[PDB]
Amino acid sequence: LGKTEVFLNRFALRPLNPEELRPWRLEVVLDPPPGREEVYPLLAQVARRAGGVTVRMGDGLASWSPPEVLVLEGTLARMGQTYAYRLYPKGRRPLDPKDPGERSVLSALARRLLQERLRRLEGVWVEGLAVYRREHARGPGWRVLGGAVLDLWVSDSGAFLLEVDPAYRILCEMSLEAWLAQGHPLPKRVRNAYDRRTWELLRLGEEDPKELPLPSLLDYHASKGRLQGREGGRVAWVADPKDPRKPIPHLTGLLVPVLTLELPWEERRRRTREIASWIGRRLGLGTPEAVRAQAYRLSIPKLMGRRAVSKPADALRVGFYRAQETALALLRLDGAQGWPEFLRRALLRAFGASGASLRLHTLHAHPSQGLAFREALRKAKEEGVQAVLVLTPPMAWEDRNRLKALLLREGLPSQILNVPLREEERHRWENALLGLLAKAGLQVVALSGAYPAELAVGFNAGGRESFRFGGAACAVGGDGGHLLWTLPEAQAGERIPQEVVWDLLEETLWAFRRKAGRLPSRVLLLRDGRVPQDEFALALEALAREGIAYDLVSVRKSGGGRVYPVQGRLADGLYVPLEDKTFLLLTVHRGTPRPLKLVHEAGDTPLEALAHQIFHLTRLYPASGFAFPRLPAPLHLADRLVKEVGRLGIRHLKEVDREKLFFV
DNA sequence: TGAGGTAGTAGGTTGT
RNA sequence: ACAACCUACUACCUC
Ligand SMILES: [Mg+2]
Ligand SMILES: [Mg+2]
Repeated sequence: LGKTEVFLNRFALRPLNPEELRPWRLEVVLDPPPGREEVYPLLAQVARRAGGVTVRMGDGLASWSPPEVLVLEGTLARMGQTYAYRLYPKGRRPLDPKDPGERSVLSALARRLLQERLRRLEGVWVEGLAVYRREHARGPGWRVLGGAVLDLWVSDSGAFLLEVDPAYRILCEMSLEAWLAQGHPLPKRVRNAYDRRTWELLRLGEEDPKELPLPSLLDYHASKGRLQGREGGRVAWVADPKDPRKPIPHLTGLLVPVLTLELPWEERRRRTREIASWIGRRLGLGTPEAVRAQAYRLSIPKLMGRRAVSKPADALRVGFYRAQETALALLRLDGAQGWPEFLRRALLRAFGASGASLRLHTLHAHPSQGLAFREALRKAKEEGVQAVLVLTPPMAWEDRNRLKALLLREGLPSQILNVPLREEERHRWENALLGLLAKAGLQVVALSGAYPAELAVGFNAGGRESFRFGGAACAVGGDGGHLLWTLPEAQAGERIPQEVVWDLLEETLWAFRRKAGRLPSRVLLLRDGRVPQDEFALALEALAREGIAYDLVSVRKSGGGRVYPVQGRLADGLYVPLEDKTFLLLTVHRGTPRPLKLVHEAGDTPLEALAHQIFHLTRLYPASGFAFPRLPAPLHLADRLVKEVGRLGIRHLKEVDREKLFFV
């Protein structure tokens, strides 16, 4: 559809000068010849110690300052060791904004120059490359500030670029004893005053600090120098952030509270244009010209119930895109008896429209019966039950998870619906109903349209603490197809192992080969952030050998900055090319919208096309009912799948149908 | 546990 | 330590 012009929260500034396009170069020289694994955290530390504006350039420094006015000789204490540096001038070296390699450096210096010129300005705050200008609260002990977070790089032409985005700080000005005595509840986070390590403040200790055995609190922390200039308070039984179970005593005097809980797009645009003007001139960088880019309102998707719909909730009266014969059991954990009538009517209305038939069972049993309860589950499944609705008061995480896993071990997904529930809460129970139905394995909605790819799979990592899970969900059938998940696999990090990516992918290829009678002509591959170097290498090879076409795309929930209209309102579905191989996509519009940032990593489909499918896949998600997810359904699904599997383990899923969206 | 979202604390992996 | 992404909490708003 239409073109448009939009404002990016970037601003063009002055060209770099003849001296800036040619930094001085320096050769570092450390005493304890550097460790092989420490040279980066440390070389970056020397660039800072050098003074002036100077960054790391390979294994030396690039400086925008003549060596004569740098601290070329110093010492350095990192992780306990004391290294002694010495900087040697190695003349100067021109850099080419054209060459993105040398441009990497010019933007490194740019960030320094930015933060170093923010440092010398009175009446503000500089927590990193961010500035806090107009204070926001007088407060009573605690001060919350206004301001903005900034960034500053170079460009192809060789000009500075200044990204700007409004922000806030929540700072404390007292002690864990002083602030808590000032009349406020106990904090969740609490950082040491003599260090930067943090703890999960659990409780207070009804024990004497002096006579308390330390596997003595009074004697141990005082014999470190902490007792000076301060007065340790009472025992504060804290617990590690890594090991959440084991407590460790500590003094409420040596602790500071890490306070936390305690803008509109019209306004945000404003505040951004202001902060940019000021900074532009107090910086000697010129008048801030608001960069503009061409946008494109993408063609709205055709959501299909049985008849077309605007929201998945509508399928509840129009009928489902593909309903089958389905049995749903009810489990109540409160005292009550049967299905609330309005819930019965509602399901029946929706199932009538769709055609096929509905059986409504009841589970007369309670988890408290132990194995008996499972046996009741086994019979429900036996009578064709597919999912269960659980009416109950709010469960606690631990009991919630136990229940969910319990039912899944008998292949019953389940939807929880909290029980103080009045019929006029239509939004709640309709969403619960949608959840119930997707968990049962129905396709509640689909898309009408032709797309480049007939198979779209999303890959996420991680729902766990120590290790994580790599998983994939997919929409199969280009048609605007039907949805399914695959068994996740545990992994050490964020990187999904190459063999796993392929294997998960092949499960979706096979799902396709079972629905249509062929291989897909082309798959769209979504990844949930950075694509770790070469992660899809093996997978993409295989797709070739098999004759399947593909497109890979990093989809990033952050980094896309902001997008404002030159005039009018922001529409749903703005596609905004940028540096080739990357574009923003503004898929939804609380306050100010955060656009996805997408990087076409591999494959030869045009950006607009990828941007078309992705935006549309945004509306495929069946469990949201009255609002769409910012993310394509395949990645939203995978995100959920990876979280549920981390909440409650992989062991339970062996007998659950990949077509039943149990994690929604 | 109805589901979306922005936005403020914290901390983790990949990468040079 | 820095970038790039990711994640957890909580608060707030919405149909
Ligand atoms: Mg992720
Ligand atoms: Mg759900």
